[PDB]
Amino acid sequence: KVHAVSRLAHRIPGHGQPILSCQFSPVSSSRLATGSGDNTARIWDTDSGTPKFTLKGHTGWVLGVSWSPDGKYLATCSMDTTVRVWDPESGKQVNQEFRGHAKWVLALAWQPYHLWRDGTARLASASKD
Amino acid sequence: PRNARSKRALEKRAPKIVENPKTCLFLRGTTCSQITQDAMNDLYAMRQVHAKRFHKKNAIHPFEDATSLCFFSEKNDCSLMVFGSSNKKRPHTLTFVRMFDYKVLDMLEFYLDPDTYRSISQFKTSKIPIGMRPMMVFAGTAFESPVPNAFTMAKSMLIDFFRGEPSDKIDVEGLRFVVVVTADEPQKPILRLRVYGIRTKRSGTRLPRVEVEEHGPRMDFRLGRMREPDPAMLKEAMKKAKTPQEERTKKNISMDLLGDKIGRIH
Amino acid sequence: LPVTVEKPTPYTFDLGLLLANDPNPVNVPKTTDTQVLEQHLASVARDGAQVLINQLLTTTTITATKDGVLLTLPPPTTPLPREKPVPQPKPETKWQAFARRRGIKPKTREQRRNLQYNPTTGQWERKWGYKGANKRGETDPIIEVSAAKEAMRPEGTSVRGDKRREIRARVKKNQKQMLRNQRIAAEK
Amino acid sequence: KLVKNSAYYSRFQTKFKRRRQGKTDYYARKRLITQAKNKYNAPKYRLVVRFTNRDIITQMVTSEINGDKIFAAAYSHELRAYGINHGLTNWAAAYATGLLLARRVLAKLGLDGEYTLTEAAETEDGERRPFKAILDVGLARTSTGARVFGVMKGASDGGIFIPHSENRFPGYDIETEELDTEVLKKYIYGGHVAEYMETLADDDEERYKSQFVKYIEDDVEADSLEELYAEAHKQIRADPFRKYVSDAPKKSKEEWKAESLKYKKAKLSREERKARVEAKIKQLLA
Amino acid sequence: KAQNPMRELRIQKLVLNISVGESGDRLTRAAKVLEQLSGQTPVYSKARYTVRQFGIRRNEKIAVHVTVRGPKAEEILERGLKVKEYELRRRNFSETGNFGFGISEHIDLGIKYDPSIGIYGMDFYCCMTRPGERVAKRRRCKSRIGASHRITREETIRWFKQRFDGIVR
Amino acid sequence: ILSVKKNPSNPLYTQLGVLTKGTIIEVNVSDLGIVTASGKIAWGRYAQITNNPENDGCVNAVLLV
RNA sequence: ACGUACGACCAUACCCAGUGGAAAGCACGGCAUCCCGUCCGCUCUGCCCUAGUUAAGCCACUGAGGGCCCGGUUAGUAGUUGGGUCGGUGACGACCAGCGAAUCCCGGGUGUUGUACGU
RNA sequence: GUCCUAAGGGGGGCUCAUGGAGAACAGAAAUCUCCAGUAGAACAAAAGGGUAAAAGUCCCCUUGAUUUUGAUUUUCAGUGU
Repeated sequence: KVHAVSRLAHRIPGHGQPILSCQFSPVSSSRLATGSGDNTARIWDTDSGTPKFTLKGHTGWVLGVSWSPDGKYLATCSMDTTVRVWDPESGKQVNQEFRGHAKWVLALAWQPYHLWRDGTARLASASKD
Repeated sequence: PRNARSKRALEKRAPKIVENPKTCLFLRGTTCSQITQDAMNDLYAMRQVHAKRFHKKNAIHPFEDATSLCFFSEKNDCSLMVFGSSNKKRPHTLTFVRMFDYKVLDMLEFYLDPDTYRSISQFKTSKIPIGMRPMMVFAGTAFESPVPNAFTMAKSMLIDFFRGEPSDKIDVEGLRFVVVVTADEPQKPILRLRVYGIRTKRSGTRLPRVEVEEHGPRMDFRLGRMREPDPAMLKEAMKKAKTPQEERTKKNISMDLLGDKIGRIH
Repeated sequence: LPVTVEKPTPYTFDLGLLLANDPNPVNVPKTTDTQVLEQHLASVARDGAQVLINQLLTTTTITATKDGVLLTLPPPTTPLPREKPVPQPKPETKWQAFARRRGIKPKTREQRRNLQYNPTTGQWERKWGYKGANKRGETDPIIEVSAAKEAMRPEGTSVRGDKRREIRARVKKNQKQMLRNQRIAAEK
Repeated sequence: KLVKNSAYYSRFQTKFKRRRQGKTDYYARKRLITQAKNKYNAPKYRLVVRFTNRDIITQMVTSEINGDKIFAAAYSHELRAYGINHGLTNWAAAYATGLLLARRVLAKLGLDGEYTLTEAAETEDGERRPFKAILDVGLARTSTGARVFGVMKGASDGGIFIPHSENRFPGYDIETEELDTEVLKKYIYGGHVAEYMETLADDDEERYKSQFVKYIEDDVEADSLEELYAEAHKQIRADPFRKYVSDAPKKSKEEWKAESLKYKKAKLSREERKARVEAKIKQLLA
Repeated sequence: KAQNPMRELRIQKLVLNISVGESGDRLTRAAKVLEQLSGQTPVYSKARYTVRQFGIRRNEKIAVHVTVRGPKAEEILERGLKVKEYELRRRNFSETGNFGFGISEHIDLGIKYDPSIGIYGMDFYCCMTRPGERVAKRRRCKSRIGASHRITREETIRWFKQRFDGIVR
Repeated sequence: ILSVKKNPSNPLYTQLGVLTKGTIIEVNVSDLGIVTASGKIAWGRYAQITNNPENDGCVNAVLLV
């Protein structure tokens, strides 16, 4: 049974611009990802209400954050026509940024975990182009 | 009242439409037995928030002169007084004295039964939290006499003592201690004061099953000397003021569910 | 085991004071056995507490808020004496009687504010009090002084205290009037 | 003239015993226990936080007429069960003690036959309410970065509703009215102590060894403090009622009764007092 | 039990006082003397009552003082005893274990003369204590120092003998 | 418009409810969606008239926030 | 039984001095980078719990001088209300009752107790 | 005749009058240090039991000089938002 939230747990600053997307980790509520208009995403430890990681590298507003279904990856899609994959347990970007969208990337969709094949994951990015 | 603090004290002590909770002054005479002092301590523990206690000896006989009681009511803004005494005729006496307009409204003496008195500390149970008002149960045939008597006035004083603070709402967790006063018509009848804690148990029904456990103190009184109020002072004390939020019903004028004022034509 | 008791005469309730009156007699045993005496007393207390909690849970409206589960209690109905007399309207003073006779209306709160707009300085200032308009010029660098007024002025006094003198005179007159009103009200 | 005379001793009025012992501020206590915004006759809880030289004492207290009652208690020496053996009085240990007390309270309440009137009168549109308590710091000074607020922060993170503001947390900037949550995280995970160890190991090696001789002996480096405190938090939230046994001598209660009564000095009786008085009188006569 | 290391006498505080008696430039120069001699900002003291004979009024700053603790207090006390040639009187020592004296010129203590400042005299007062004085000063559980722990006039005179190698007359 | 709070020229003008330039009026702000810190809905606020309605045929106001 | 943290009575607990304290805990203590505050890291605050030490705090016992707290005695007595009920024209003198002291004196004592965690 | 970012409110820290012993001027009376100090000082009222980690005294913040709403209470309204 899920009980109704009735009070503020934590108000955590850190973003210099309005926050555009937020999503919890599928593993537990301890890890939260927020992508904002300050060209960054951030990982928060919500148990203590503290920042944990700051993902930098985008040059546009991070319009979307999306955790992998197993929770081992975090994908951020931004206005700079890029999608970046990050390791949430270390805060480091995995491989390079994804290139090939002409315009703003607006939405992300991970392939379901039971459908992964060829020893890899697939990620669909929908864009303005 | 030059200072704002003294002005605040004067406004607090000023008469109001809705009154403050009454304050009880606990004081003793020159002779006061240890049983009487323990009983006063138990009553103060029952009424910690709205009581003040004196600690010196006062050579006052309340049924002979009450000018010093009126002076103490004036100074301490106390409307109830518990006065302890001891004597050869009356070994352990609690004199419940109620004021009106800083003058004595009525007085009643209680004689303690010493061999059956039990303090709160002699019961090994969980005790009442500070500031919690206990509920009241009055049992027996001595309280519905058609004429106003000592038992009726004792009931009124005990209601005014364990009244606490008024409240239009109460938490269901604040219904865990009960104070029971039992007295029967008849050689002198004995008024028994008991305090119990309340346990609730499942019974297969929505209404819970109430189980009691003794909390203390255990007091047995015999009603003693009696000072009835003056008639005019009694009507002045039983005048009930009207709250400004309590509207006066006007003929053919009402208020609907949206707050609009509605008139009725015939 | 039941949660409802049966007695020849029903209980009465005052849920404003959380009070139950049990008019049935308490058949105290005519023995000296303390534990059975306290057992009978505890049985009477248990019956009273049971019916009181049943009445509270049945005839009062229940509301679950963030504070908790609350029962709404009616206003108290048991008559209890007051500690002080019911307040009465104060006797009318001389000004109040004169205004009632002359139809003088009380000033509005916006009209009686301690604030006014000074045009010459183009600022907002108080009429009275600290730096009020009634003491205008006591701290001014230059004050015009009439020759006849200065000649009639007593030695030692200056123009800088004339406004304070007038305030002291008006305060003394108002104080005498209010003391007269208090004395008349004390006689009444 | 002698100020301390019979009149002075008769007129003298003693204070309260705990005021004489300097342990209770009764002026603040009265407003803590006997003042309420609402008069719904509800019980009130306080989180009492006290600090010693070697321990942190956190208790959950209700106030009754014959004495206070402890609902749950947590101590900083109990963190050795969760893996913290050094710095038991620092701000991070205060946070861990508060978190442990919060988890113990929730586990005792079941928020992690006899039944309540709340469950009896619960309606259809009823939700679980958080457990609420008020902070009792005692005589401690409530400055910015104090460890009583670390205990309160740990308990609030653990799940106890404590009404508070954030202007007394470490890292708060008073002119900008903002809280530096990086500094707050550093203090929670003990980064201030680790920075102290690194600064001492760079500047003054002898003071480093003297202050942290136990850290080097147990091989606890500065960089492991963050993972150690997070790891301890994980076991605190997992098993809040883990039993811990100390290195003190262990005996039963009756054995400790006998051991202390063996070192008690007995009070002499009336016959012994009269014998000593007679001996003193004989010595004065001789 | 007198050989316990926790009963060792030590200097608690040395208080440096200059009472010029008149506010203004003299008081500011005395404050600057106190500042340059100690290393910390001094304290201005106000007159409690009004005395027409001394020419002072209520709430008027007439004196200045500095409290110094640690080895700096020991160094300043050493300079003062060097001025007083390590000779004191038995009247100077109190029964509470504290002592003090006073000098007439700050120049001979080791400060070069500045004509813009002038000449000022000082009062030195040294307070002695044993370890355990936190009991009577701490906010929580403040209590009284025990009778055996109190420092007597003979004890502080003997300590002065064995430490500063001085003489008392 | 809920009420006329203060006409700057005369309290008589304020009582008569004259809508001129600089007049403080009370406006219904339900459509703007203003929520207070306590969660209550603010449905009445103060606005200042910034035009001349007698010359323009309309009342233009600016909220005082 | 001892210790600690919150307490209930608030001197039987207070004022002065001496003696002792196993275990653990308190406490004295050490250092001022960070949080924080002072004339002074004295106080407050942070860090260390390692090392010294029961010297002081704290606890127990003792000792005088005071003070304080109980019970009896005073004593149902002074005193105060009552033609109350008997005489006295009346005022009052006894008696009958109702309320009802204090001083002095004697004897005892110099803290009990709740919750929680430990030794 | 002068001076004041007014009073008030909240929070925090400290303990006062006095006596004893001491400190160049300083000497009954200047300032500073310790000890003892049931308040014997100060602030209000007129205690026959006001206030001591405060109701006293100093710091920080507000100083916005009389807020808004009300179908409710009382009075009034030929100018009844």
